Amino acid sequence: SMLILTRRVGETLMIGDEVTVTVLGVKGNQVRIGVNAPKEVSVHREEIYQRIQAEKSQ
Amino acid sequence: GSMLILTRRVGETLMIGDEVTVTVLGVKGNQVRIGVNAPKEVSVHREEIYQRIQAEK
Repeated sequence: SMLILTRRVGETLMIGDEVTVTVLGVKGNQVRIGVNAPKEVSVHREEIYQRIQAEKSQ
Repeated sequence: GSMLILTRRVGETLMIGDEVTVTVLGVKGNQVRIGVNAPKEVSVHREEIYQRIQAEK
């Protein structure tokens, strides 16, 4: 299920025990986001993530 | 930990690990509507709310 909420610029969301996702700013329909996560946790834009999955399948 | 700064337009998504996704659902002024997909056992908290909970022990 998808958790849907609101975050204003400057506000943060905590995922799990070590990850944070912060809205750093908004420009039209563009959102500048800051993700802080432990070294072991990878963070990728979806377009990159998809290619990674496709290449891990070989 | 490390910091990653990126841009996501409404409708775009980012992945954290292999089980979590964050999607920008909309923008109204300075507020952003966000959709988060995570496994049942992964807590999702608004930082300012979690801090209050922590404070009240």
